[PDB]
Amino acid sequence: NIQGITKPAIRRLARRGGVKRISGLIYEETRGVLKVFLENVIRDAVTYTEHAKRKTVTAMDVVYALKRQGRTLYGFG
Amino acid sequence: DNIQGITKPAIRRLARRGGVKRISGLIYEETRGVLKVFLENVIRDAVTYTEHAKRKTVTAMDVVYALKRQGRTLYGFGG
Amino acid sequence: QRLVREIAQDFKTDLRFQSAAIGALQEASEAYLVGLFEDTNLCAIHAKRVTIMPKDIQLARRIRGE
Amino acid sequence: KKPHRYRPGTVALREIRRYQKSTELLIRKLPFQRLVREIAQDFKTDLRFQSAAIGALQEASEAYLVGLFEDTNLCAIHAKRVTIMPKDIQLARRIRGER
Amino acid sequence: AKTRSSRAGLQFPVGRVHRLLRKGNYSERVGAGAPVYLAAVLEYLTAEILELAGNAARDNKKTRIIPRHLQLAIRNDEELNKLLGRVTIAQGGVLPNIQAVLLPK
Amino acid sequence: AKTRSSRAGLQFPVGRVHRLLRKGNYSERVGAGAPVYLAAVLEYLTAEILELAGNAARDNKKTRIIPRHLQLAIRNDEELNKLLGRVTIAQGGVLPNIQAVLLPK
Amino acid sequence: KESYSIYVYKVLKQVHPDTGISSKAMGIMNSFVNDIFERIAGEASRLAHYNKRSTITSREIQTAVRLLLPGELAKHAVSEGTKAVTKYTS
Amino acid sequence: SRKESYSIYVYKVLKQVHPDTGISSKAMGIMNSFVNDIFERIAGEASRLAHYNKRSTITSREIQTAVRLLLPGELAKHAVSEGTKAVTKYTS
DNA sequence: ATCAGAATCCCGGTGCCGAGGCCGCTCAATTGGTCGTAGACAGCTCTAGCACCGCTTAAACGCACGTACGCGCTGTCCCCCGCGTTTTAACCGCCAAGG
DNA sequence: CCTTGGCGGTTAAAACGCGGGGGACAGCGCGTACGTGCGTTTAAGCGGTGCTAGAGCTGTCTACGACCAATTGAGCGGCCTCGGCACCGGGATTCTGAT
Repeated sequence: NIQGITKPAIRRLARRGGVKRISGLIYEETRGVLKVFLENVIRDAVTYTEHAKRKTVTAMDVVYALKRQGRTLYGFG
Repeated sequence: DNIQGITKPAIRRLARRGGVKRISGLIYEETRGVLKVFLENVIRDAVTYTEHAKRKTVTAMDVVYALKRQGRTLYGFGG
Repeated sequence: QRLVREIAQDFKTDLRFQSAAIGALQEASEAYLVGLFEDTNLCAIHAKRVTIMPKDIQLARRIRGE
Repeated sequence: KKPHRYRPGTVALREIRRYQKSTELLIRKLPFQRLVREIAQDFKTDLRFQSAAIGALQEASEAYLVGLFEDTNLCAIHAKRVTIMPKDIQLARRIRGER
Repeated sequence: AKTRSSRAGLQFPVGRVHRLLRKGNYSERVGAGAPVYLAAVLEYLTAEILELAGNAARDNKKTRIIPRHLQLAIRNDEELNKLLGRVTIAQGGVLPNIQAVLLPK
Repeated sequence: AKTRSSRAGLQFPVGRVHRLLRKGNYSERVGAGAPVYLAAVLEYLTAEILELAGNAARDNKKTRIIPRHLQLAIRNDEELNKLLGRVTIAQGGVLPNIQAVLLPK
Repeated sequence: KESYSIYVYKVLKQVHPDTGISSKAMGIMNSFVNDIFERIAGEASRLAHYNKRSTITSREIQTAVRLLLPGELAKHAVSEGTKAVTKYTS
Repeated sequence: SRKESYSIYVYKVLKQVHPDTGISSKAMGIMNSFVNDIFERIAGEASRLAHYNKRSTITSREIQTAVRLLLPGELAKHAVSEGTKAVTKYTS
């Protein structure tokens, strides 16, 4: 499913990041990075979800996980 | 002008511990700037704590708290 | 959505997601990737290049403490 | 016989091994003490200091500078250089979110 | 009767802030002036951000402030930017900024 | 007088930990098992670090653990290094590490 | 569920009488207010603990503000806080 | 003016894992720093956990979840084992 | 290749001072008992999550292609390096001034 | 004879400089990767249609935790002793560079 994060999407992200030219090897690299990031957040998020004795990950679970990674997110409270 | 007390060879030693093999001549002054800023940020907070406690003596704990709130947690001085 | 649910299945099973949760994850993920690409770009330019390479990303992530 | 002369780099490498092996503070105590008291004097006057406070400040400062020099080194090497320059410190600190 | 906010000259709720302090597991007791002070600070910061963001909204020929305007306001202000250096504003995007070396000419 | 630490099979002080929880303003109430659990975790972590640091101390033909040994232990262990990624160990120095490109060619 | 929406809106009407705000932007401002609340209250809590005081007062709030806020924001916020406490007290 | 610290407990643990090994005063100071740090981390996270879920009581479950959030991987699993075993034994 | 010379590692030693051990107080950990409210367990619900599908098309995938940026090879001056040379801060140390 | 204030003497750490050697920079040349575009395709998105799992909510019962006397011994403060090793003296190893 990692391949669902396509090349042009990554190019769009890089463009927003101000990148003018992109190596072919970037995309796979990026996917790896993305995967890791997600694994780190979701893990913590789910932990919160299970502490609340729930089976549904809420926006707040995610927010708390991000917050605890020092990746504070505004707009989903 | 005590920032100059942080000499070229001291900075060279620090860089060596940091694994640096070769050093541009402009590095030292640069380093002095950086360190200066660093100290200003920590000491400021430290003094703030000292002032909050109505003390005239900066304690090790004040420094430790400043470092902690700056995300620079320091071990070994809680005693 | 698919990727998130897939990764999540490996931590805890029969999970359900609020749509806002997935949305939060996507805003966070994309913001992170964009910032990373800014830093990556700075590394490439530092090496007198205009083209970002995996090497640049790895430097950026190493200095970030990632 | 011309007297002995190590080639540029050899003694540098030797120093790297030496100081990475040890843990002693690399900045002179008294001048660091002066610097700290000067800077602190600029926030609040007639301050005193526990000796452990200054020691804490020096340990923290040197650990910080050393780490910074690691990252700086990586930045220099990335640009195919062996010599760290201000651009490498500035890049490292920018990516750190210090600037 | 008149409110702890009316008397303090504030818009932000002094009572609410006080209650949140009491139940926030911060201290065993909470002083009378603490929630007034805190409410004042929060209101001030809110006012500064809404000021700048309102300016951006007017610049975009809009009457409603959107997250983009908040992002522009915060990132183009040095101290607000430092204060929120580790914060992600959803749908805020980024500041337009291209590294000079990338310019074609 | 049998203690809570003795009952829990621990070396770390359950009573002290409980008191610190109570007076640390963390919650209005504290369950009986919480300080036991916490004391156990703290004890375990202490054990892992002392294990590795002792190993490092013996590697240097040393019988007394010094801060250097703690640094070696923490930094050569991936998960401890993660746990203490933002921590400075006074008098710990750094891991010996020279970039390959810097070595003679 | 409570939020700062009405107070944020009142402030907005003070600084820009003819300007509104989207729902998302209001949710970001709520996030902001809660965030700064936690930073300041947390720091004040630690300040109180370090000094073995059981009461958080306006003095802890002020010191916490000086620790957390940069430069001009700190000065102005401190001014507003003290001013509000003085007015409330009167 | 009596001062409390974790020194004797750290020393007991040390004697458990390395019977013939000692420790400098500075290293002991670093260990005390460590224990206080992790306590404040775990307790803080557990406090937040209790608050998020509208609970007035910090229990071993809050402590456990906090341990899972704060510690990485195997360290977390092992810590969880130690904690759970200690609580189960204590109650009995 | 090949040898002379400097830096490095290793073998007695040594005494010393700080950590380990110990002895004497005492308050904080432990014990027992009593309120009580927040916590533990069972049920209603209906809301939002989830499974399945018709219609649409622009984003996604496969291929042409040529050049401009990435990479290999080379000339170069200059930019730090190693070691001798001073160069400078600091702790005495004794003789001269004064009573 | 006693008290106090200079200019040397010695330790120890640090800029100047002089030769000097190699390395980033710029240039030239070569290679091929991918942006731009064109031809072909299908799965995400819109919009429905239907099915249902369990968290919010409510209610009911309760027991472990907060709080308050009594109790006491390991925790804590103040000393006492002795061996591991930082440094020192001295010889064997080993790069290291010019030949």
